[PDB]
Amino acid sequence: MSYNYVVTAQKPTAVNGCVTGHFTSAEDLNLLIAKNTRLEIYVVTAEGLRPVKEVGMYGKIAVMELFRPKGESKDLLFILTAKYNACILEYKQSGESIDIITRAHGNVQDRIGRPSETGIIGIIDPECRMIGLRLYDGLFKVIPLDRDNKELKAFNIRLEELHVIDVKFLYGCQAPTICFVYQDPQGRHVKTYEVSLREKEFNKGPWKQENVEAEASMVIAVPEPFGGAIIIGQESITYHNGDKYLAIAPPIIKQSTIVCHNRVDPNGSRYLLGDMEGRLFMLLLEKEEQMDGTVTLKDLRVELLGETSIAECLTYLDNGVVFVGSRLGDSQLVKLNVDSNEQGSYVVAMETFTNLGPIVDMCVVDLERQGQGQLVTCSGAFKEGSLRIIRNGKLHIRTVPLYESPRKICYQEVSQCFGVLSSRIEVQDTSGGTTALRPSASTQALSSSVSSSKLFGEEVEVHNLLIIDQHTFEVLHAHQFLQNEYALSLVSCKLGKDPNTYFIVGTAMVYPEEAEPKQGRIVVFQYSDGKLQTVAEKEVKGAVYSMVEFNGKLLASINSTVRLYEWTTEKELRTECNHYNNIMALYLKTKGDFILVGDLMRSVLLLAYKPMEGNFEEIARDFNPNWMSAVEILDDDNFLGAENAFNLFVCQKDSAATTDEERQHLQEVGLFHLGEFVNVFCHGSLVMQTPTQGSVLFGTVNGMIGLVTSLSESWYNLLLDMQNRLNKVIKSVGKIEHSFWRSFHTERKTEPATGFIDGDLIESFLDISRPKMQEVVANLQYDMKREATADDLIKVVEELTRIH
Amino acid sequence: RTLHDDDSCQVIPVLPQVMMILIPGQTLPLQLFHPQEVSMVRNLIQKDRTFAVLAYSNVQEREAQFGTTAEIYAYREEQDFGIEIVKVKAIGRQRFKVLELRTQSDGIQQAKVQILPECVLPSTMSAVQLESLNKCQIFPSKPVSREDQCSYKWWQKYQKRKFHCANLTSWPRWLYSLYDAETLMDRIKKQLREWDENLKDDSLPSNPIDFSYRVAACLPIDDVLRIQLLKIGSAIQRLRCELDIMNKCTSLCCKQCQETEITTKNEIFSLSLCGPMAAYVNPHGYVHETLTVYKACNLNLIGRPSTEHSWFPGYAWTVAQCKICASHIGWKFTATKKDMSPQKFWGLTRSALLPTIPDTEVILCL
Amino acid sequence: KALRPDMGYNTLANFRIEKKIGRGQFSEVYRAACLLDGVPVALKKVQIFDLMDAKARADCIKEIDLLKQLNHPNVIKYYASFIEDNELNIVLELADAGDLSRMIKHFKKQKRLIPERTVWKYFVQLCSALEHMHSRRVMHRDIKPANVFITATGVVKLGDLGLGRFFSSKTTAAHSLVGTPYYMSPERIHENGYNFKSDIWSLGCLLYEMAALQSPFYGDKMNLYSLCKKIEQCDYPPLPSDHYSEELRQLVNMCINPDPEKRPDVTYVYDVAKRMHACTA
Ligand SMILES: O=C1CCN(c2cnc3cc(CNC(=O)[C@@H]4Cc5ccccc5CN4S(=O)(=O)Cc4ccccc4)ccn23)C(=O)N1
Ligand SMILES: Nc1ncnc2c1ncn2[C@@H]1O[C@H](COP(=O)(O)OP(=O)(O)O)[C@@H](O)[C@H]1O
Ligand SMILES: [Mg+2]
Ligand SMILES: [Zn+2]
Repeated sequence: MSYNYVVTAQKPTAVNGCVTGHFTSAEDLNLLIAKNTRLEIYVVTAEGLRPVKEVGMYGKIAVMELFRPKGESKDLLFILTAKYNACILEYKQSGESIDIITRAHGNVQDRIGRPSETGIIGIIDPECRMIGLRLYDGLFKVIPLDRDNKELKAFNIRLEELHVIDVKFLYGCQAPTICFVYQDPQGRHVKTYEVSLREKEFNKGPWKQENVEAEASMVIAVPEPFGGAIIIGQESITYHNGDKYLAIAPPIIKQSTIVCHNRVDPNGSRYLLGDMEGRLFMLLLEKEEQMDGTVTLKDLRVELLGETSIAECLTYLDNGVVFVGSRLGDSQLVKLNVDSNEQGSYVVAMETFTNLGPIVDMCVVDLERQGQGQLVTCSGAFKEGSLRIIRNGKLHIRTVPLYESPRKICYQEVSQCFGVLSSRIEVQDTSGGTTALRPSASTQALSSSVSSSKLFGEEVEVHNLLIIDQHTFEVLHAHQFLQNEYALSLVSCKLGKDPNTYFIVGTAMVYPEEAEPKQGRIVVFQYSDGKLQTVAEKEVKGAVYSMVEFNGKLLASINSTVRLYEWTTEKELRTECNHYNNIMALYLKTKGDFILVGDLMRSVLLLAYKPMEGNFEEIARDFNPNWMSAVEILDDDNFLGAENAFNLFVCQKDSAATTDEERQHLQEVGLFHLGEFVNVFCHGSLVMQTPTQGSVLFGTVNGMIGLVTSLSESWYNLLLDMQNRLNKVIKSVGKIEHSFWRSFHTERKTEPATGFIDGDLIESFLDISRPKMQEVVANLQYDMKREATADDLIKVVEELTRIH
Repeated sequence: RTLHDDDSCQVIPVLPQVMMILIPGQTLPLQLFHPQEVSMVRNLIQKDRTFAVLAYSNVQEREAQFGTTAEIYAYREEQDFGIEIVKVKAIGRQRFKVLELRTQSDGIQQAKVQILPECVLPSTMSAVQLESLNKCQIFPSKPVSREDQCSYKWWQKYQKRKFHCANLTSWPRWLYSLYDAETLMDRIKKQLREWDENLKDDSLPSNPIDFSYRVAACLPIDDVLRIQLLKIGSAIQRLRCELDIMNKCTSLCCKQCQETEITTKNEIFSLSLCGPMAAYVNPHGYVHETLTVYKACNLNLIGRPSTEHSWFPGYAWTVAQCKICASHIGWKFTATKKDMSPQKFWGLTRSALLPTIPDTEVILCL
Repeated sequence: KALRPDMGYNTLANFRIEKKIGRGQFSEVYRAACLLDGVPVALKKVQIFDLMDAKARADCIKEIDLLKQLNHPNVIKYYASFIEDNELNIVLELADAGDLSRMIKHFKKQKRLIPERTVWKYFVQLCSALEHMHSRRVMHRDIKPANVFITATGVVKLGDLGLGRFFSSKTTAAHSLVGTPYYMSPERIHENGYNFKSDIWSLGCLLYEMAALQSPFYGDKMNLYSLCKKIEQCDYPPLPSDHYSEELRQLVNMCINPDPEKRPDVTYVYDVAKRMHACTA
């Protein structure tokens, strides 16, 4: 039986949502940010942002909106998690004690439901009378915001439109109304429905305009005096208010799709619109003079302000300062210098906040040889690409912006440099060739080359291998690959009887006509005297997804084959043995002579290299169909993986089995809903080298770095009973049980967690007060078994913190 | 027709001597002569019309572990001779795991079975679809682009937008398209229209679970691969395996010889509305899933051509067998009239063929 | 009407007898139609439980299992065999177009000898059939013009396979021919077992009947005492020189030899037949 401990070394840094209002006090302007499972509260000041309180919520914050019921002095916050855990929270501070209470709570998941394609949408009526949640197709959930609604009793109104794109509660409505853009085989259309709490029927709204843009994806409720809604597609911005239907197609917005928005003025005069390329535009609503009709929009204007990080969300604060909640790169407070003549408005970034997500690939290194490990990651995507050096000493982080997508990374100790596969997007130029969009690591290298092997506007992805120095981080070399060649894998290792360490790259010839890759190659490079040299080349009939040094030999996965090459004295990759399997070998991990092979659909197996046979023997298989992102070998019997809805699982080889059926089947001995999407696993530790054995770090899409370690049965059972006692004492945010949050979850099922210990909940034992520590350690046994004291278990939890 | 619930255990009668692997959606014509089998069907008409069809892995032995439920959609009783001949047409509905086999005193078997669930997994990009891109995730349905399309142009834009979030993960957009339900169905449609020339999306299903089971019935595959496709629970894995069979197993050899090539994928074409493979019935109630091919090799004609019970009217059938092991493979059909195109073709039974990889040295993957 | 698909070719239920086409000394052949696929077959029923003892039944059944495994175009393939209603049923490839005995009888009616080019055309096909059988160590034991079938397209197929080997002759007779091949070899006069050399004697004697339109010991068939003595002494009229070649006639004299060891193996008979067929065609 396997037992593991998962603790968060670096909290998720990527921002998925940001909101503004008056949460702490009516006279305090707040900026609340959602970094997946955490919620940060800030006060807007001339000095930027003042930190107030960060809370650890047991759920992925899917909806986050502020609202003030009539009578309440300050705003309340509504949070709906990925597992549909709805709740309304209130800020409460008595002197110094800051605590976020749960006014209302509940699980609004319907008994049977069809989850919508445009995700979870949560909107609140301007008068704080109901919460409209569009979770499933054809069912609009309504939660009345009554005085005694502590358990959030909800009802669904049968909506005829199934493929609804976006819904928002309109302003300038005597009776509540919801405007939406829906799609049907005839096209995209706009329609309004008056929401009735008494009759529970969607009454005919004030207007409904048909034949809107094919890409109409966003809806914005315009407040009084303007009223109505703004619909934004890709190439046009429209405004609808029954009698009025304006539509503008400026050429400055047609090059990219507008994907995020935020209101600047409470009256709706100015709006911010961010696009996929990180550009920021200002949408102005010009108001015309009043006889008695202040509800008159004269004209719409769009002005490109400047280039900001790739914005997931935007939030205007004060003095032209806008928080840019970026998910791909560093979040940032930018100043809009509109205060000149209104003609030339430019942006100036004023403060950048570190974001390590998406962590695509990473490697543990020791550049200073001080014992303490350093983690260098391939963070960011597109212009937000970067290499982040995390070291423990509270973790210090240095950023190296690449301005292009880093894909893979490896370290070469002999030449003091890192191998980094990266990709840049070049548009198909007017002359027929290709032109780069912006300067980047590959184009601004000290030395650069193109592979000499020979075996309109469309975006083209160009892959390159970067040899970056370990101290200065300057791009020493940038070897560009062939046309229609996708670099997939990269390793740095010594092979055969050759003392030189080589950078090996596995590629796939990707053509749009070829559905599956029928061709690819393994290129061996040597970096000596400041320059990279193409040493060997081995063409293969398939894609080289993964490679690994296996006992001084190169093991590689080619489509559905696991081949082993032995480096000859003539510097050529000669084949030794093959293993053709029923799986597309995507993941490859090795420990000694054992090999773990995996699929994108959790179809995994374990092979073993037998020198007597000179070929691979299939040891065990486990074909449970479910999506995957990464795998790692914990030990000869236990193997870790990550599956579909942010889960972690462990499969074990049944060694004590008698039959071939039982020995050839890996038993699922571990399950845990992590809440993060794991892209990479790496053996190593940030601390210099206990109740633990092994150290497996992991990188996620949200920029969270975690750590998994094996424990004995006695430590596991002690921490499992201690975990239950801590859970039944700690006040969870939104009254969400820890058991439910960490229970394995998919759209098919939600089973309890097993073989895993939530290290974050175990470390919270030192944060709780002494009277609450006595409440937890009461009647708990510790090993002869004696009654556990608070002081002895404080030392055990402190030893668990010393690993990260 | 209401279908059974998932993982629910059902006690249903297994029809005797039906040694075949029925696939959900596949039609099963049957001719019954025994009053015990006829009275069982008569009582099933008064109930849910559902019986069991076991997938016997071993022919000689009763090694049956999986199966498929069959709902009787049409009943027909004849009293032409002293024997009340009852012909019924059934349709497969759900797969099952055999829990118990109870042979009754009247020879009819009763099988307590667990209904297997269909593994419906969400899109791979659902776990990493950004909130800003959720709103622009749905593709616009319009007759100007979704119909009369270039196909090369539309599928490029489909991959770019659906798998845009592949930059967040450790894999490319094209890899996610290999495990994509719509892309795999499109790739199978391309290979299937080559054989079934007069085919359209109006006949093939839209759902990937229903599409994969339809493809398994159409494909000329032996009982070994037919069991393997039903063992696969996920439709993505089933479509990937089916498409790998279509690309790798292009040679159709004699099952008895194993190394005697009879025909290839390129020779497959259609002359029936059902498709290239169709389940015809002979004058004695035997069903033959015959594949319609243009040319066939290593086959000799035995006997003289005949016109009685000819499945293709206006074509004289002649018995064909393997030139090496003399095992029955099919029948050669020659046109009676000169203008009737094709001039000559072969109808090969599925039970006699074996899909093999062309002569060289690979496993079929999921 | 019973139909048992699971059994296949191993039951009477899946076959309908069209008409009786033959009856051997120890067998009954019928032109039957397979009700599963319409393949025309020759259902050969043999009453093994009536006169064959448990040991002779087992030796015959064991040999029939290996005869199904045979694979040659010029040999009648044994599709399937089964015991039903105390009767050994053997399913064979139907060859109702004719046989070497019918062709020889037709040429006798027209008063013309078969051309030597046509003789080697059919002898070379039968030599390949016996070469494959002897390579797998299988004895025919009854090579005769009736068992050498010829299709409408001119393809030769050796079949039936001699059952006579079980031989007993329980009557108190001076000489016996029941349960012996068409061309009885001298070793078979002593009522001893069979050997591969007996098939060479029968093959050689068959080549004689192909050339002279009569068995080498035709005429003596009436008086068995002279026949038994003439087989031992190999006293037969030699083939005429003015009609056939020296190579054809010397091969007959080599195969028709009293000492089994002096008879050449099927390897050399098939090699000579291939050389003669290549020259004549
Ligand atoms: O186009 C196709 C492809 C081939 N095919 C097909 C598939 N499986 C079969 C099986 C048979 C079996 N039946 C027979 O062999 C025979 C002869 C015969 C000849 C031609 C048509 C029908 C019949 C009927 N009989 S009989 O025994 O009943 C009549 C009979 C009774 C007594 C004495 C003598 C004869 C036939 C066709 N089969 C089609 O069905 N159509
Ligand atoms: N395989 C066969 N196909 C067709 N006819 C056959 C076959 N075997 C025997 N016969 C016919 O049966 C008759 C001889 O019966 P058979 O049992 O072969 O006896 P024998 O070998 O003693 O002559 C002949 O009319 C012959 O044509
Ligand atoms: Mg015989
Ligand atoms: Zn064959």
